[PDB]
Amino acid sequence: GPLGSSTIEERVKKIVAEQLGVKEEEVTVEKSFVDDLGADSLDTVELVMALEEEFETEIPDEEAEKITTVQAAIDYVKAHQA
Repeated sequence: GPLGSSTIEERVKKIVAEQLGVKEEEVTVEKSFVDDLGADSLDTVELVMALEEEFETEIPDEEAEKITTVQAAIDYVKAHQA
C-alpha cells in the first residue's frame, strides 16, 4: 500500500507472488496455490515458512494441508491476529 502501509491481504498476496514467481496482480483470493499458481511440493513447503516469518505465526502441518487457496491463507493469518 502507499508509503509502506499494507493489509494482511496485500502481505499474503506479495509473499505468494514472491514465492511462486507470479505477478502480484494474478494472486487473487479465489486462486488455488497448486491448481492456479503452479505451486509444486517444495513451493508449498517454502511458502508456508515465508507466511510464518511474515506474520510471526506457527502453521501446524495439518492446518497447512487445508490452506489450498489465497483466501484460506488470509483467513488463517487474520484468525491468528484477531
